Amino acid sequence: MFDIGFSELLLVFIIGLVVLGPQRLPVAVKTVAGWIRALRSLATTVQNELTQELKLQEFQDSLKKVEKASLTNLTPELKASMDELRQAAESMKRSYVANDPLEH
Repeated sequence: MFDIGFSELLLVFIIGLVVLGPQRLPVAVKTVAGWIRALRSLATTVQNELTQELKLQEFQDSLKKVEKASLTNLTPELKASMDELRQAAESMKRSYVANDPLEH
């Protein structure tokens, strides 16, 4: 937090080889970038493609299903929406299913 400029980079970049041994130095970047790029590419490939051409619904249902099962009681917003939908649906159903088809 003073300046550094690169000192830190060098040191660390050095201690990493002197500690982790140069025997398997590229093994770290290789492994990480291995599953990192594979997954990243796979996600974007299945999220920036059919996810908009055909798979534009599945993802929506998945995120919605989890959001509901995760917000069912983990947020005031939902409670408000459900409360309004319940009272509105119930009230209307009471004045409709019990105040319409019964008269005339």
